[PDB]
Amino acid sequence: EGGRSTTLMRLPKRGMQGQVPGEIKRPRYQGVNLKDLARFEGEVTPELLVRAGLLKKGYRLKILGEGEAKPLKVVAHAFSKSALEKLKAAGGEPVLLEA
Amino acid sequence: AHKKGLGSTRNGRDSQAKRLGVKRYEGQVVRAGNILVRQRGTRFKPGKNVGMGRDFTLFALVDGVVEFQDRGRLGRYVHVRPLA
Amino acid sequence: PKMKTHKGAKKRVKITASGKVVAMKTGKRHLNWQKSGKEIRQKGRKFVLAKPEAERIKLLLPY
Amino acid sequence: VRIKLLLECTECKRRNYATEKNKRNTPNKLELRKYCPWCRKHTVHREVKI
RNA sequence: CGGGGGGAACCUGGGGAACUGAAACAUCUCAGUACCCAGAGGAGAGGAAAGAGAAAUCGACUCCCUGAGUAGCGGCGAGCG
RNA sequence: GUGGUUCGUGGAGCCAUGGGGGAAUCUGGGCGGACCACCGCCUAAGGCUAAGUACUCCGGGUGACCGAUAGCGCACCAGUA
RNA sequence: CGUAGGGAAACCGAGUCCGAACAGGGCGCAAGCGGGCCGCACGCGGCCCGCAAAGUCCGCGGCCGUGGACCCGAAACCGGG
RNA sequence: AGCUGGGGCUAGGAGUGAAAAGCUAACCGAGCCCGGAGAUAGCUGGUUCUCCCCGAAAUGACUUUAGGGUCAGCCUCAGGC
RNA sequence: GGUGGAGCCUGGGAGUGAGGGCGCGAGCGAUAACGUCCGCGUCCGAGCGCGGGAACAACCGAGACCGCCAGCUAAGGCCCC
RNA sequence: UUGCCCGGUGCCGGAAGGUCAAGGGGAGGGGUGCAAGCCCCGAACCGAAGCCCCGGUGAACGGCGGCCGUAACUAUAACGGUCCUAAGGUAGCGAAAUUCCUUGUCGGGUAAGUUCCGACCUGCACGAAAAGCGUAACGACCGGAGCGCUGUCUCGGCGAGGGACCCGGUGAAAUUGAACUGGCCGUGAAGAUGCGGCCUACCCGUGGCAGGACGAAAAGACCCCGUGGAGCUUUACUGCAGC
RNA sequence: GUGAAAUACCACCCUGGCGCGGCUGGGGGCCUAACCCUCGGAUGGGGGGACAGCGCUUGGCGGGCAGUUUGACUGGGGCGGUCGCCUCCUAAAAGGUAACGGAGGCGCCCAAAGGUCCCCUCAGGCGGGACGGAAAUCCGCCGGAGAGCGCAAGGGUAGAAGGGGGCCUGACUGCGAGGCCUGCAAGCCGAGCAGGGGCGAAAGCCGGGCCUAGUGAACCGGUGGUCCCGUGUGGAAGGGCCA
Ligand SMILES: [Mg+2]
Ligand SMILES: [Mg+2]
Ligand SMILES: [Mg+2]
Ligand SMILES: [Mg+2]
Ligand SMILES: [Mg+2]
Ligand SMILES: [Mg+2]
Ligand SMILES: [Mg+2]
Ligand SMILES: [Mg+2]
Ligand SMILES: [Mg+2]
Ligand SMILES: [Mg+2]
Ligand SMILES: [Mg+2]
Ligand SMILES: [Mg+2]
Ligand SMILES: [Mg+2]
Ligand SMILES: [Mg+2]
Ligand SMILES: [Mg+2]
Ligand SMILES: [Mg+2]
Ligand SMILES: [Mg+2]
Ligand SMILES: [Mg+2]
Ligand SMILES: [Mg+2]
Ligand SMILES: [Mg+2]
Ligand SMILES: [Mg+2]
Ligand SMILES: [Mg+2]
Ligand SMILES: [Mg+2]
Ligand SMILES: [Mg+2]
Ligand SMILES: [Mg+2]
Ligand SMILES: [Mg+2]
Ligand SMILES: [Mg+2]
Ligand SMILES: [Mg+2]
Ligand SMILES: [Mg+2]
Ligand SMILES: [Mg+2]
Ligand SMILES: [Mg+2]
Ligand SMILES: [Mg+2]
Ligand SMILES: [Mg+2]
Ligand SMILES: [Mg+2]
Ligand SMILES: [Mg+2]
Ligand SMILES: [Mg+2]
Ligand SMILES: [Mg+2]
Ligand SMILES: [Mg+2]
Ligand SMILES: [Mg+2]
Ligand SMILES: [Mg+2]
Ligand SMILES: [Mg+2]
Ligand SMILES: [Mg+2]
Ligand SMILES: [Mg+2]
Ligand SMILES: [Mg+2]
Ligand SMILES: [Mg+2]
Ligand SMILES: [Mg+2]
Ligand SMILES: [Mg+2]
Ligand SMILES: [Mg+2]
Ligand SMILES: [Mg+2]
Ligand SMILES: [Mg+2]
Ligand SMILES: [Mg+2]
Ligand SMILES: [Mg+2]
Ligand SMILES: [Mg+2]
Ligand SMILES: [Mg+2]
Ligand SMILES: [Mg+2]
Ligand SMILES: [Mg+2]
Ligand SMILES: [Mg+2]
Ligand SMILES: [Mg+2]
Ligand SMILES: [Mg+2]
Ligand SMILES: [Mg+2]
Ligand SMILES: [Mg+2]
Ligand SMILES: [Mg+2]
Ligand SMILES: [Mg+2]
Ligand SMILES: [Mg+2]
Ligand SMILES: [Mg+2]
Ligand SMILES: [Mg+2]
Ligand SMILES: [Mg+2]
Ligand SMILES: [Mg+2]
Ligand SMILES: [Mg+2]
Ligand SMILES: [Mg+2]
Ligand SMILES: [Mg+2]
Ligand SMILES: [Mg+2]
Ligand SMILES: [Mg+2]
Ligand SMILES: [Mg+2]
Ligand SMILES: [Mg+2]
Ligand SMILES: [Mg+2]
Ligand SMILES: [Mg+2]
Ligand SMILES: [Mg+2]
Ligand SMILES: [Mg+2]
Ligand SMILES: [Mg+2]
Ligand SMILES: [Mg+2]
Ligand SMILES: [Mg+2]
Ligand SMILES: [Mg+2]
Ligand SMILES: [Mg+2]
Ligand SMILES: [Mg+2]
Ligand SMILES: [Mg+2]
Ligand SMILES: [Mg+2]
Ligand SMILES: [Mg+2]
Ligand SMILES: [Mg+2]
Ligand SMILES: [Mg+2]
Ligand SMILES: [Mg+2]
Ligand SMILES: [Mg+2]
Repeated sequence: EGGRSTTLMRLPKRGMQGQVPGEIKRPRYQGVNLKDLARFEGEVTPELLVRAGLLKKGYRLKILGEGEAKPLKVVAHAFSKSALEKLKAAGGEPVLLEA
Repeated sequence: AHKKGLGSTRNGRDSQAKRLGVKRYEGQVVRAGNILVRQRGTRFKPGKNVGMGRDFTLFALVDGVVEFQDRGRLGRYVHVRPLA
Repeated sequence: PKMKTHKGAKKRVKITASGKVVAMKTGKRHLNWQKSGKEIRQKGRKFVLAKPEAERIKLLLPY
Repeated sequence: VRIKLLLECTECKRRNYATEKNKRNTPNKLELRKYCPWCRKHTVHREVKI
């Protein structure tokens, strides 16, 4: 560029760039497909997932994604519809938590 | 130094080139939508399997081959016989 | 020192999974008064090329 | 355009819009017309200003 | 009884530019930088919550690493942070 | 009316304050980013306080630092002639 | 940093966004093995393998950004004397 | 309205000027020194050992652009087809 | 048909964005200019390396890896120089 | 002696009116509270200089162009008319430090005068205080003429002294790619000692001349370019002091 | 009778004015004691006086001063001209193609000049014709397009895009296979599906206009909706998204 208007002829879409106090302390959820979850057994839970090789401090746990659900209990903050289905083949659903 | 007053003009403005003309010649395979001809008036009438746009813009609507046809005082055409 | 994220970019482009750069079509901000629905309708994001290569270089750190 | 003036078309059954141009002087004043909505679709629309 | 001056940098306070950058330029930048002045000392400053801000939370201040080029600021420009 | 903070008037709070008006003493008063109601946090208008941190005129120890056009401006009677 | 992409967002999730729509369409995903060996189920498990699915870390090199940024050169601007 | 010695005062956007923008320590349309400072310089100049392979451009679009640039065209290297 | 320092795809590094002469097709000019502006081509540029043209970037010949006290040619020449 | 024009700008004066700040005032409306409330928005209207406006003012900034008609040839116009502006040069001067056409045209001076002096007035574009017109005296100011006298010149000559020249002594400089550095026609980036062809030409100095080495000196002061710089101006922009 | 309009009487009100009174503003006058100035030094005496001075805040004037801006092209530069878009030529029979080359247009417009259904066919030439130009409108032949199509030019066109009449609003919403053009982003053509409609018996046609000019990225804000976010919570303020 130099002189003429650069591809800045574009246009902020990103509706919402932020007020002045800043970002709003909101709870973030990180998905983790049961696919990976089927790497170990027992009773998988957050922390045990971060310490593993996924998630890590990224807040609330949300299992889902593809992969074949393994017959065992899985504790999460959320579960996807089709994930909850997959745990049909004998699994768990200790949702909610956070108390 | 001689630079006596220099006259002036005006009629020094033109229009943008529109790149009109036939975009696909007979024998060429074309998919539906391919805008064959792109004239201004009706230089080329729409033939079988052909569509005319706002600007007489001829466009094929059938996946097949192309081909023209002179009908004399009936005006030329350009139908896209289907790959049957 | 630590390169800086161009916020003017960070505000008009969402960088995709394959690496492509995406932004909203230009036109319908006020132009109008009477444009075909087709025109005013046909405005919902798009590609860019050789130029986004440049874009991506300004969005460094925020990957 | 000074005389034409561009106005919009409200759903009268509520809100909505479409917008076109008029021509106050030339055979005109107050625009009523059949337009298909989005918030239910199938009604009559009047002018307005914006 | 004390005070006065001197001291390379360092430190706090009181004042405080411009070239530059924005490929012109005035808001913006350079920068509370350079510099002037006063003061203090082996350091100076800061310091025990009329705090932080969302956590049934922490618990003086200073200093380092992260947080983060984030959140945000900006002729939403340069850039600042 | 301004300064400080990421905040350039912004929905502009918070901390300082030149001007004007001008309280109350915990049945008080400040804060949690306009404002209001809830729920909370904290006690302004008095002072002091080691350590961790900064610097290097000076002394020492090191160098994939220099080796007299280099290295400090000065290896020499140089801030001299 | 990497292992989820979408949305302006709430949010949903191998999907997601526009849409009334299982119409469409924009971003998205869908990764084994050339293959020696061998427990020696007439089964290839899976050890192994390139370095991937696929990334990271460190070294080296090219170019880019911020810095004086290849070296020498203004006319000038500003501060204190 | 003279000339002259000695002693004094006024200075940098300031002085002084029977006025030329004159004079202010041998170049004054803004003194000199040191500092910001390696100001900036889209301009000029210069850019240091050897061999081997390939090898351009001086066009287009836009440009407070026109001896400068961004994308494309043309060159080269790696990988793939 | 065509195995070529042909093509195509992805990526790293560019430089170049003052061109010039000749031929031909147009404009301008005054069918003047070693003029000017486009179009194709070609050379110079970067082949100021070699032969011819007396000399001479771009006209005719011809694309210089090195060596030879051998040979055939090109343009142009074959009276002396 | 210093005319005419106060429209516009400036300055002075001005209690009709137009517009205009903070502030005042709050019809009316809003956010939340269960409420008292606590926060805001906000129409009338009241709110200074200022500008506008009205009058004045020229030894305040300034302006004084033109166009028609008109007298016993012709010309001219004392006389009338006209206007976008406010009005259209009173005296005196005038081819002038001002005249483009221009060596204007007459006259003077000269054998001959683009200058000069005196006139005419078609003043491209004088004019009253950035003054008009004069003026004795004064001036290292600029013009034109005479007398005198001359080496200024016709048109040169000789003489002198100080250098220049030579010897002993002493001993620089700018400049300098290297040089074995000639003429003519050509040719070449258009002006070659260096290419071509030809011509001329033994080697090295010394006193002289200045045509060439696009001679030396100064990175052209003219010209253009740079989104370079400064000084200066204003009814350019934006601020500031001051009032 | 006059007039536009009628008067006794009765009211509801309007215009403007004068009084007395609340609300709010101006400007004088007198005082001394703050401040200021003065008296042979004064806890005092004179004079000015809540003005002036000085603090904060409003608006004004403001080259006295400060920082800057004053475009490019261009047969040098300046002066003049030009700068985006459309048509034709130059352009060498694809596309593209320059010059301060040649010649003209645009910065709109239309609710019917749009959609659909049904009818209709021109200009001129020659006759014959009341006012009738050499074209008003008629009648008769002859006439494939020279007429018409809002406006430049070109292309196109009556087997209608032209001329008339009826219902209508598709000048739709959600999309969009596949392409033209192209450095970038822009421009352009668009079948087809869905929702809900228009006209036609139906086949069908309708996502403005015979076509190519009638235009403007971003940023900053306004107005409707959205309910997406909303700083401990709820709501607000303020944003976002769609228009
Ligand atoms: Mg169509
Ligand atoms: Mg839409
Ligand atoms: Mg990060
Ligand atoms: Mg002491
Ligand atoms: Mg300090
Ligand atoms: Mg300080
Ligand atoms: Mg300080
Ligand atoms: Mg600055
Ligand atoms: Mg700048
Ligand atoms: Mg700062
Ligand atoms: Mg110590
Ligand atoms: Mg201490
Ligand atoms: Mg210590
Ligand atoms: Mg305490
Ligand atoms: Mg501030
Ligand atoms: Mg503030
Ligand atoms: Mg205060
Ligand atoms: Mg106060
Ligand atoms: Mg407080
Ligand atoms: Mg407070
Ligand atoms: Mg508070
Ligand atoms: Mg708080
Ligand atoms: Mg809060
Ligand atoms: Mg607290
Ligand atoms: Mg305390
Ligand atoms: Mg205390
Ligand atoms: Mg302390
Ligand atoms: Mg202390
Ligand atoms: Mg230390
Ligand atoms: Mg030394
Ligand atoms: Mg030595
Ligand atoms: Mg030393
Ligand atoms: Mg030295
Ligand atoms: Mg999809
Ligand atoms: Mg340098
Ligand atoms: Mg000074
Ligand atoms: Mg004296
Ligand atoms: Mg100065
Ligand atoms: Mg100074
Ligand atoms: Mg003075
Ligand atoms: Mg004097
Ligand atoms: Mg002076
Ligand atoms: Mg001097
Ligand atoms: Mg200066
Ligand atoms: Mg600096
Ligand atoms: Mg320098
Ligand atoms: Mg430099
Ligand atoms: Mg540059
Ligand atoms: Mg080669
Ligand atoms: Mg390039
Ligand atoms: Mg290869
Ligand atoms: Mg090649
Ligand atoms: Mg490449
Ligand atoms: Mg060029
Ligand atoms: Mg050229
Ligand atoms: Mg050129
Ligand atoms: Mg060429
Ligand atoms: Mg050329
Ligand atoms: Mg050529
Ligand atoms: Mg020619
Ligand atoms: Mg030429
Ligand atoms: Mg020629
Ligand atoms: Mg050219
Ligand atoms: Mg070549
Ligand atoms: Mg050659
Ligand atoms: Mg040569
Ligand atoms: Mg040759
Ligand atoms: Mg030869
Ligand atoms: Mg070869
Ligand atoms: Mg032979
Ligand atoms: Mg032969
Ligand atoms: Mg209320
Ligand atoms: Mg004199
Ligand atoms: Mg002699
Ligand atoms: Mg001698
Ligand atoms: Mg010659
Ligand atoms: Mg010779
Ligand atoms: Mg030789
Ligand atoms: Mg000699
Ligand atoms: Mg001589
Ligand atoms: Mg000479
Ligand atoms: Mg007294
Ligand atoms: Mg008294
Ligand atoms: Mg008194
Ligand atoms: Mg007062
Ligand atoms: Mg100035
Ligand atoms: Mg500056
Ligand atoms: Mg063509
Ligand atoms: Mg051709
Ligand atoms: Mg109709
Ligand atoms: Mg495109
Ligand atoms: Mg809240």
